[PDB]
Amino acid sequence: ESDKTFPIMLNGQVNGYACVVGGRLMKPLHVEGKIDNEQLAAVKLKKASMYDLEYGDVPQNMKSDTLQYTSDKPPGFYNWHHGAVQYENGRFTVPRGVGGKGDSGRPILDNRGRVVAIVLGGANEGTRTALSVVTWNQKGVTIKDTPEGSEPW
Amino acid sequence: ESDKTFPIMLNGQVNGYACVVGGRLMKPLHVEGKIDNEQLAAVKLKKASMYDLEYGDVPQNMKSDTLQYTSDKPPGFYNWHHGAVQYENGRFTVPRGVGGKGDSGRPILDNRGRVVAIVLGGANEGTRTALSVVTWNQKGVTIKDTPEGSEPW
Amino acid sequence: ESDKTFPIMLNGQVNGYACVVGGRLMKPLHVEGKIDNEQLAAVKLKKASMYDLEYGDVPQNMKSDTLQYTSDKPPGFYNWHHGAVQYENGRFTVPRGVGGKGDSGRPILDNRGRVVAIVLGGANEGTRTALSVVTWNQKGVTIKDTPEGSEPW
Amino acid sequence: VIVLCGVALAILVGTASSAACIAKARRDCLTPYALAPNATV
Repeated sequence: ESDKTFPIMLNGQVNGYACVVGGRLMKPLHVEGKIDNEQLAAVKLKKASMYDLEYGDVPQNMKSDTLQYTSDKPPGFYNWHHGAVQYENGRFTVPRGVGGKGDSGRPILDNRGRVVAIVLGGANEGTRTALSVVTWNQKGVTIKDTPEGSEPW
Repeated sequence: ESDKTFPIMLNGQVNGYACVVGGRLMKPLHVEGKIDNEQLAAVKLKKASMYDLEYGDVPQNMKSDTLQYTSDKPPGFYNWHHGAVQYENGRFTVPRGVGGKGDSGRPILDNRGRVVAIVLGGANEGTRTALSVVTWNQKGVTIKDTPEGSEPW
Repeated sequence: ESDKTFPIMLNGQVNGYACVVGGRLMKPLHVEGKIDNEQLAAVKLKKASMYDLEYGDVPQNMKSDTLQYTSDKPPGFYNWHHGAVQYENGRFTVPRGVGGKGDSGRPILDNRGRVVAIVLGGANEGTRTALSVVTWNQKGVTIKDTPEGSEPW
Repeated sequence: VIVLCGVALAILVGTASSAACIAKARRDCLTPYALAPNATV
């Protein structure tokens, strides 16, 4: 699952994650610190001020090792580094209170071994912890959905 | 025992070690090099040249792994990195020729898991090899022992 | 066996290799990037552009570990990383199209467990691959050899 | 000279500030697509 994911380090401790999709690396912009792998650190990031994300095209070595994307977001369960996540009617849902700060940048994966969303934080609706996430449109446009009050992990 | 103990990287080699006691890192000032742990490397070292040490606090995420310490030190067997040392007549002793250069900063431990001293280097002239060390008085005040001819490892 | 050999890591790519022969680290000059081992990288190599090679004394901690260069080069089969290679008419010859870019700096091993030459690249006439190599005359004079239309790897 | 510097300053704002605004809109309108490897812009 996490086989192709990469941790982001702040002063020697994990405080978030970065992941590579479509041959470019994405990491939350609010996640201060340095990406572990030097090849990724050599990348010049572009800052998507309103996405709370920065990204850059990965070195052409791991070009073959990027995660592939799929627009497919049927409602139901999806795999995650810390569990299975349930998406419904525009809401990605996690069992209330599990997961938390430092888990930003976690990818969400389709059962067909592919990524569908990245987590930036979340908040509990009461029945579930809704996650502030990036999720790309039917037309691929990278939408950001984040129910009100969602805390950044 | 030794799990909570860390090397010093000098020219990418283990030229020394550092210990974290009661939440503060300590390593000899004379031993040059880079602390292996990244969090420990971030510590702001404060010098104590008369003790030949430098030290600083460590973050709360690594609070529990700090070495516990005490002054109580009856003579007898004490565990050490090279198996054990003999503490007697107020000094630590070993088979002459063991240890040597590189083991500076290695702690000595009470089988309760309590550090009793830190090694600063060997002394060998006359009768037998005695180890220069920093120690804790019954009042807690630190004492640095260096039998004549003490040399840093 | 050839674990006493070290490739160069350029952007995380093994674009070439290096070998410690006679206590001197040698790598192809054309192979851009930094050597794997950090202690070896501290060596400020001295280049010999006519050989497309650069050399320098390995530090005092591993010169004992160096490979022994071999003067004698009788016609026959010599060990390599990609199995073994034939030596004929004064040139190393290899199966057509096996091995290529990135293999530069790979040492060729005397069956006795010694290094006879270091490869730069090759060529094909159509029947067989001819290698380009640094060599040593029976007298001991170090030389470079490059077949007609040699391509560096 | 005052009027000339006024013109130069106005031109500086006209160029660099309009360019900054346009770059901002272009950048933030591209990024929803530049992040998507298969989006048909």
